[PDB]
This record gives sequence, C-alpha cells and structure tokens, in this order.
Amino acid sequence: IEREFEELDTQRRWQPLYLEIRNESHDYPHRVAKFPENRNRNRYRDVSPYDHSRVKLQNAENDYINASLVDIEEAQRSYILTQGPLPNTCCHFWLMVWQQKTKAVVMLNRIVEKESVKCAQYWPTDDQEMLFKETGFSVKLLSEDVKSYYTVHLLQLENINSGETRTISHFHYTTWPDFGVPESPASFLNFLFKVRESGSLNPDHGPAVIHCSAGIGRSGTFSLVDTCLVLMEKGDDINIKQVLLNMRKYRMGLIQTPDQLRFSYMAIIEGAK
Repeated sequence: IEREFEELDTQRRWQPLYLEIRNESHDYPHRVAKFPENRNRNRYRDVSPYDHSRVKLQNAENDYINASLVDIEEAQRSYILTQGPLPNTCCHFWLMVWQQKTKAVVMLNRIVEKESVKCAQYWPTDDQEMLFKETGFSVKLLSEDVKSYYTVHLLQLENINSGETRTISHFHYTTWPDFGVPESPASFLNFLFKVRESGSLNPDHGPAVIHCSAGIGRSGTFSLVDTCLVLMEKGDDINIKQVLLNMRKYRMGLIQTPDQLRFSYMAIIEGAK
C-alpha cells in the first residue's frame, strides 16, 4: 500500500518510524569480528558480521571475512552482504565467491581514486588477468557492457589449482549520488531488474554477493526492495518494517538513514509494476 507512504510522508513520520526500527533491532554476538588478528580485515570497526550468520572461508588458516549470509526462505531469496574488499582481503573475497558458487556480485559504490582510502580495484579493467596466488585464483575480464547508469563486467574466475572455470557477472551501479539518496528510483529499479534478468538471484545458484563500502546502507536498500518485490507478486500483506527487522538479524545496521528507508518505499512502490 502506497497510502502508507503518503500517510507517513504527510505527518513527517520517517525519523520516528526509522528510530523505532533501531530500538526493536536485537544485538547478537560478533566476537570473531573483534579478534585482534581480524582487526585489519574490517574496513570499519563499527560494522561487523554476527558470529551466527557470518560467511566462513573454508579450510583457511583464518576463516574470517566481514560478510553475512542473509536468508529469507519466505522469498526463496538469499544473499551475502559484504564490505568492498580491502587491499589485503581481495583474495579472501574471491575465495569466498568461489566456495559459495556465487554467479553474480553487485557493486553499489564507486571506486575512488584518492587511495588514501583503501578501496582496492579487485577485478581487471583490461586484458590483463589479476592473479591471487595466496588462494590460488585468477580473474580475467571477458567483456564489459557500459550503459548509462551502470556497467556489467563479464568475468572468468579460474581456480588455478585445478583448471576449473566459472563466469561471474559483475553488476556495477555507478550513479548513486555521493551523499544523500537518489531523487528518483528509476535508474536504480532498472538496474535491479537487469540483475534479475540474468537469473543470478534464483535459489539455483549460490548467494549473490552485494556490497557497497560498509555493506549495510546501499546494500541493505537493494536487498530490502528485492525481497519485498518478491513477497509481493507472490503472497501479500507486506510489512516493510518487520521484513527489514528480520534482515537485521543476519547483518546489523541495514538502512542507515530515514532517507534510505523512504527511498526503499518509493522503489518498492514504483517497482511494484
């Protein structure tokens, strides 16, 4: 119901609605995140995966990576929300998509040039393959489809330790405004519909990995409107408030501001067609 939106919008009820969702949210444990050795594997000390839903790097010396599995059986939807990899976590990143049989990764942030800020370019921008010998992987850019508000990179992920090959689709939404939320969910909605078109979100493949810089704001927005757009078209009586509360059990802080909350509504409404 959009009347819910118009009602919330009139009475200026966004800061309060969001502020509530913050109180109802429960805090689970995240000790592994805090281990000294895992300190430099986190971009933000304040954003950590819950020990009960965190993704484990299997058979690794250290099995920690700041990523969370988000299960929503009620929609046959499942994703891995993570942080944009750091210069020292790129091979962990790829090791992870491999072990999870991930078919697609959607990136919602821009790679910044500053480089005083980490933000590692983890996939190739030309015909030169990135090699990660520590975990035994190779990544090669097959082709890139550069649209207006996004870009899709076709990547070949090869396990050098066995010759096994897979092709991953890297969807990069490039127009989220620095600071603030988009004024219209048009370009964002199409991007969502394009990754759906690839069929990478179906329960057939492994969980798609979604990420922005921290993996809770933009990443949360994408997940929420995707799950909600599946709860509709199917069952009904969608309570965005609770659905977002059930997602916050797998990973903390999804939706960081009332604007992102409000934007999610707008997207779910317009996208509901």
